[PDB]
Amino acid sequence: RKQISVRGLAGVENVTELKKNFNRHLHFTLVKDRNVATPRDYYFALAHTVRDHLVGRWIRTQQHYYEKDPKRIYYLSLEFYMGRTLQNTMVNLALENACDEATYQLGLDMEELEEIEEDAGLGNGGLGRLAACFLDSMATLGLAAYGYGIRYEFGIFNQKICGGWQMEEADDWLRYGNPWEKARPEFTLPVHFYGRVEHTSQGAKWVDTQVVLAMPYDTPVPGYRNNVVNTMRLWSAKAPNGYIQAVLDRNLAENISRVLYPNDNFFEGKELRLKQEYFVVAATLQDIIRRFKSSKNFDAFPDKVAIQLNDTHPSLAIPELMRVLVDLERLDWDKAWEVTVKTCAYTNHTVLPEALERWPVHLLETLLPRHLQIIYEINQRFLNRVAAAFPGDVDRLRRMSLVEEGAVKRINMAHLCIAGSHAVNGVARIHSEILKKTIFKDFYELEPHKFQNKTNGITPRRWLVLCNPGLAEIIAERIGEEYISDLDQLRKLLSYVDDEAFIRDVAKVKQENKLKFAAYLEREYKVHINPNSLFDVQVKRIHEYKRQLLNCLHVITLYNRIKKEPNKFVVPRTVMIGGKAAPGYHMAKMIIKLITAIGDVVNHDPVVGDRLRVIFLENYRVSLAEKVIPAADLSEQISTAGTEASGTGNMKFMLNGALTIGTMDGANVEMAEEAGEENFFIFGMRVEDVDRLDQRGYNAQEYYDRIPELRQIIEQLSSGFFSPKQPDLFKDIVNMLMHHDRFKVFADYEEYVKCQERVSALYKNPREWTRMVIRNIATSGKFSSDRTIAQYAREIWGVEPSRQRLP
Amino acid sequence: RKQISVRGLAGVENVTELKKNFNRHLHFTLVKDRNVATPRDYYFALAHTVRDHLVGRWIRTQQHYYEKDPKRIYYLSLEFYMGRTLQNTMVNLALENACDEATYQLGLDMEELEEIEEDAGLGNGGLGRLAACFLDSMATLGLAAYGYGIRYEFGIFNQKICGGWQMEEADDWLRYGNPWEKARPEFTLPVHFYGRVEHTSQGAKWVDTQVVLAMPYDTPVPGYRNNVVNTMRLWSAKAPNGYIQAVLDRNLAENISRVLYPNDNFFEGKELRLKQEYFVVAATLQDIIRRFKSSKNFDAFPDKVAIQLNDTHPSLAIPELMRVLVDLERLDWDKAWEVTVKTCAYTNHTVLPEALERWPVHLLETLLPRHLQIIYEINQRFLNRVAAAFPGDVDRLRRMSLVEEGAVKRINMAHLCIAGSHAVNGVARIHSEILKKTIFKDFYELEPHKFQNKTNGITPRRWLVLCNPGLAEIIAERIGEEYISDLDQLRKLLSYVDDEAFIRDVAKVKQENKLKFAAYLEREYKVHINPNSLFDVQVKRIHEYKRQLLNCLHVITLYNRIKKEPNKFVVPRTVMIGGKAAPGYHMAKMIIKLITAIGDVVNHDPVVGDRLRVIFLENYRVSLAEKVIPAADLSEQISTAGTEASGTGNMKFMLNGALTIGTMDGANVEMAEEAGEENFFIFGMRVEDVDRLDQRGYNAQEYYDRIPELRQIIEQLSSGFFSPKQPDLFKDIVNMLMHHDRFKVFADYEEYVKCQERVSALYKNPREWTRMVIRNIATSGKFSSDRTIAQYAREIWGVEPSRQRLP
Ligand SMILES: O=C(Cn1cc(-c2ccccc2)nn1)N[C@@H]1O[C@H](CO)[C@@H](O)[C@H](O)[C@H]1O
Ligand SMILES: O=C(Cn1cc(-c2ccccc2)nn1)N[C@@H]1O[C@H](CO)[C@@H](O)[C@H](O)[C@H]1O
Repeated sequence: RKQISVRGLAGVENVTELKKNFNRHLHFTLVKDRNVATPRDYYFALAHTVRDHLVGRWIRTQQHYYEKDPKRIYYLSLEFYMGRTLQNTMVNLALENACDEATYQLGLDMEELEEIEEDAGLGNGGLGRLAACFLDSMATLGLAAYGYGIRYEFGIFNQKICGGWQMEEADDWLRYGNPWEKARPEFTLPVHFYGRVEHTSQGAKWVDTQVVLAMPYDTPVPGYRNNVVNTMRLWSAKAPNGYIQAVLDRNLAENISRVLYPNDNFFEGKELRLKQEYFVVAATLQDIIRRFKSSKNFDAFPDKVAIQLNDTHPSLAIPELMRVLVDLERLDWDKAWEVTVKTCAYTNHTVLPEALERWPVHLLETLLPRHLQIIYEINQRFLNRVAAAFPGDVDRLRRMSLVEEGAVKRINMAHLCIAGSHAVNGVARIHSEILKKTIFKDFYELEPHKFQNKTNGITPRRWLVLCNPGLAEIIAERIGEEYISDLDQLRKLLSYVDDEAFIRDVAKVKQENKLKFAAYLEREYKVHINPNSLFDVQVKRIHEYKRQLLNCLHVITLYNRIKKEPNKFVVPRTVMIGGKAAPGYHMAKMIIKLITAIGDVVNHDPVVGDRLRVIFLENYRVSLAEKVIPAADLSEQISTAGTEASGTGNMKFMLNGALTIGTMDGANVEMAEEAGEENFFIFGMRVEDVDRLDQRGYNAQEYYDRIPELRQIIEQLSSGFFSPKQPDLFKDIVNMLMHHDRFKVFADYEEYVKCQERVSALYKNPREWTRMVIRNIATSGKFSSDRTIAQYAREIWGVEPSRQRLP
Repeated sequence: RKQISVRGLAGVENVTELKKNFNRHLHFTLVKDRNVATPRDYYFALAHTVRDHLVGRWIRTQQHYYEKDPKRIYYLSLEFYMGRTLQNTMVNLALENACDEATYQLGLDMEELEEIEEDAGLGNGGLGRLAACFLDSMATLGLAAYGYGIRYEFGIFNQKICGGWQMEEADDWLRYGNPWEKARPEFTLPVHFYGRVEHTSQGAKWVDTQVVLAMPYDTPVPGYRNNVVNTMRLWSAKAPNGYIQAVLDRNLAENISRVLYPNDNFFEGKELRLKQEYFVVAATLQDIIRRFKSSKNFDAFPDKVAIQLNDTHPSLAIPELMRVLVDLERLDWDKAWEVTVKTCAYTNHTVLPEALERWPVHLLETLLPRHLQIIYEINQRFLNRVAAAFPGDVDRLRRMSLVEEGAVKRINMAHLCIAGSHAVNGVARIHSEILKKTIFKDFYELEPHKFQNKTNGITPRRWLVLCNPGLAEIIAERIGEEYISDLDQLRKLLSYVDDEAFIRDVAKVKQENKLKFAAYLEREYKVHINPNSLFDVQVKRIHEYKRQLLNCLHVITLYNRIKKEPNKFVVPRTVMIGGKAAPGYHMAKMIIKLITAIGDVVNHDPVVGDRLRVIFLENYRVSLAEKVIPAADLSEQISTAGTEASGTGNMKFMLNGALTIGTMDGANVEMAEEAGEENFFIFGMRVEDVDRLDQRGYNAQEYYDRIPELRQIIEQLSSGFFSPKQPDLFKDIVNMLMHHDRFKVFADYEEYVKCQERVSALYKNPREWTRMVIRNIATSGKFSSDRTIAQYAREIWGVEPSRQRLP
């Protein structure tokens, strides 16, 4: 526990100080003594104590940026999936062992206290989590970086499983307060909505607007042991400065920051979402302009400011910057545009067309009339450039236009982003290539230099040192601690593929993690899992494209094969699937019910017993990912080739000693390249094969007709085998698979099942399983978000990263 | 400044500690250094520093009550008009001079910092302020007392005067946080609404309810230098534990604690108000029951619990207690009722019938069906007692019933309170007598021993030591400091009526206070007032019964007399009127406009100049009362005899060296009794004269016809003299005065004007003015809230007060 060297030193005076300040906070902050104090009181006492250690560095870091005046990086995102903060802060400040000892001496278990903290679940999945990893890496690389978002009162809903169905409950994460954030009501700024434009003698004027105030809350972002503490600034909506009804109606403006939209696909043009997006953009850009003016005329703006757009969600930053520069700063259009493009860069996070933001022009006209005017002018000038570059190419003009012309006229926000950014990047090599080749081919041909790749990454602090200290320790024992912020050093572990001690230790750590996770499920849910089974894990948001359904088909295959040949040995498995479904995505909710329904049959068949178990992991979130990923043996990354832009869960599993079964999709391709394909369980159609199927038409019936085992499963689903009380329950799933499957589940069924057999074959050989694991861990280095951020810095932002310590 | 001995000692180590902790909070709490720190940052740094000094005593006091197990006093109120907390805390902890020196050494003006704090304006006027004074006195008298109310997000509206009219703005008092309160989310309790009653085998069951959570926030209440720190617990509404709409709809439940109802007359049966009232009652009584059970079977409940009902607002405590005891604790009705009556006592705060709470039975049935059932049963049994005591007296039964029988059937909450309380008190001798004589005569005849008087009081901490340290000091110089919590010792000052030094000092202090207030108005409003004028002040909520209009008639009289005889010397006056009008009270809003309109003419007449000024004091509130009252020469207390139940502003003025012009109404009668009528400017109808006018009918025309000077004023108002741009502006005021005046303004006009002449006559003689002032200050002792609370304790609660210090 405390013997772990990567967790730092428990200095005698440090431990003494920590205990004293713990007791001080219990007394003065929590207003309790030890007679009435609860575990929650103790968590908060520790949280305040740890937070105090950030303050000096936080003040000094921000003063340093004022003095040194580096180029500032502004990372704009509607989501920051931060998770818990206590352990991360202790890790980054080298205080973990000291706090562990301090709390131990006070008679407390720090790990029990850690479990009290709510996730800051201010994101849906990978995109939100990427922002969080990025904040961490930017601080570790000494960048003058600022995360800007919205402080949702309610993050992603807490998922309850009831009768085998998902139920949503409000994520009241601020119930007991947030000890990390600092409210800054003094720095509140006005955001404007609705109104109209007056074009006068001075120029355009946005008048008769309704005001919503944006109150910032600043959260410290510690770099890894470099004394850097950057800031995440999140804006909270506040009403501006019968009688009773009027006071109650303040809620309407304040609803802007009430809740995170829980849909992570199928764009719905909700006005409240558009208000949220402008809210972040308007308040953030005021901060940016203010800081620019208080630094040392707008010619130098792009030299001192970078705005990174996390998806198209903050794309309004482009017309907002133009609005400020033209209408308020009185710059000519051309200069303002030069500045805007050099300031802004855009990161694209998916190719699925239903995820794209296309706002009706009527909505923009009503809510943001000046922005619509500016967008139209941007479009006219941009299309003039297209017309000059490709004379007579009229369809190209139609395809490239920011304006989409259908029954409802809409603004394509991706097109706006490309036009208004000096850099556009995809999030894995395959994804960035498809952007240039198909999705934004017209844009690539116009401005090829704009288009970049920045393969995603994950922070090895949260995703190794925090969640898997046992693995972090056995690595450090061989190669020292430098890898923690220089993950490419993991390649040194290839020297240990034949090392008996290391092979033993890798396997020991995995078993320890599996025991711990089993203990978690027993403690929290009274669910018993076989610790001597292969932990087969698919955790990620529930999506047709991610193909949890393909996993389901395999699980039933395993079950049916057992029933056909009960005497035949099979490698025992615990198949775990978890993830949230978007509230209004019928198929996703049906998929969750199918997983639980499969479990209802499999988990109670006496012929099967502990040889096969199927469990749905409830409420998958960052804190749960930190528990389950280090316990995983097999990582399910089985999206239809061409659909997962990158993935990041894939990287977490690789770093944590799981082997991967996956398609050649997103960053899976680069992961297999790094490790060697011989060390990955790659199966299924490549993008080229998917396209060939699309060319001739996907007929699911053909696979049904040719595969007896698939036929059996579909008939079980149709006849009510997995829902005897409601035989037609899964008719919609069957219908979709048979007739309306965009993601070709049946087409990868045979290769998936065969590939899974090879997984089982290798697991039967513990030594060779572990050796292949070593080959994976050792080559996961590329997938550090430090590498990713270093690339953003050098290739887009024009800043040089530095691991150099502050005093 | 620091020379003032009543403000305590600036101990060298204390000053050193304070500076250190000030700097510590600036760094760790506010996360600022001195380079960017604002005056607000400095206020909060001081606030946290001072608050830290309360913590030990707060914990020890509450532990002491657990150990000693005294009878607990629960003061239930929908209003706690607390004002600011910083200075009060310093005064009660003897830290004022020490903090003053500490901040001075840091280069700060503590008084400038004090002005940063928002009033906790969680009350409308006298009733809310009485609760606040009561909390202070109960802590000073060492009572195990708990204030229980609602934590309104918005207190009484901030008043703006625009174009001479009142405008309401939301009182966002929590904008920058509240450094005094401690949120206690761990002690959150469920409150139930709506639903229905199931009468089963166990008994009645309240089922199918909607839940609203009540989250307590505890605020320290320091006694005067006795190491006692009691608690004010205020409940905050929290929602219980499409998708987006559902999350937004959490606002509806949370609206219960959103805003204080700003009407202090004309009862409006708003459901939201009824929810607020039950909210406080239900959550509070759960706390009471819990503490009772954790102390040492319900036979001892009234020995360990007192519930004081501040008006009928928390009257639901009566049926709620019965509900808990009968439905949940399974006591028989009779025993539960014995317990309830012995536990509960009711304080009545007015005789004006439109102020009485009469809830429609339909509303109670829908919102609180079990409570309505219980009320009906209470009524049946109570009326059985009436019928047994007064056989055949059928009208008495009708008059006494809790049920009122009109077109809409209603529950009379005052009747419920009397029936369910062992004590009922009025708030001044005249008021308590009229309760027994007329208003509740039937109830007095049934249970004469129930009926009591508890003449109101004010705390001499807030209302002398804090607001008028200069006066507190010259008093202490002669009689020591004991008077501060033993105000009857002010009688010793009668020995100084001929003392040249004291006469000089009293007058000097008043002049200093007048200069300070003049400096306040100049600084904050650029309004210049003549410092060598008599400060004639009427501050209180705007009401017809309080007769700001009578003041207006006199002001115009003064103006008209000047214009008739410009050469004739008159004592220069600054007539100040301030107070808020209820948003939907047309006449009150018209009255404010009349005051400003009179000012518009008077203040700009070159013939008048500085001889007469009329100003409307904007946003009258506790903090402003602390500024203006010590500067006042003349206190206007001119309610129609029989209408003001007590008044408390009257007492504040008396304590602070103003002479009183007033009717024989409320506590004015006792104030004049204490000082001698020769030392008060008493005028107008007595209650008996008002009744005689009522008997024959009030004809305002008769006064108009007989008084040329009144006639002139009414014609000025009617013809548009005070509104030339809108001649008919004051037609409604004229119409009411002439034809619909419930409060007989004209009937007291002549005596008021003549009495005012005598005020001016005395002011011309500085020595005799000051000698009469001494006679007032010296006899204000009875009107300490310590005296009032000592009476509540001994005569109602059955507890003995104690000025004894804690370790
Ligand atoms: O989440 C997204 C894109 N997205 C789409 C939406 C969305 C939100 C509302 C409606 C419709 C779509 N929110 N986020 N992309 C994911 O980004 C990760 C980080 O780059 C990648 O690793 C994943 O492959 C990708 O699916
Ligand atoms: O404020 C009240 C009574 N009251 C009535 C209401 C009310 C609230 C809503 C609608 C109608 C009436 N709120 N409070 N009474 C005042 O109590 C003071 C303290 O006892 C006395 O000094 C005043 O004389 C009395 O007017």
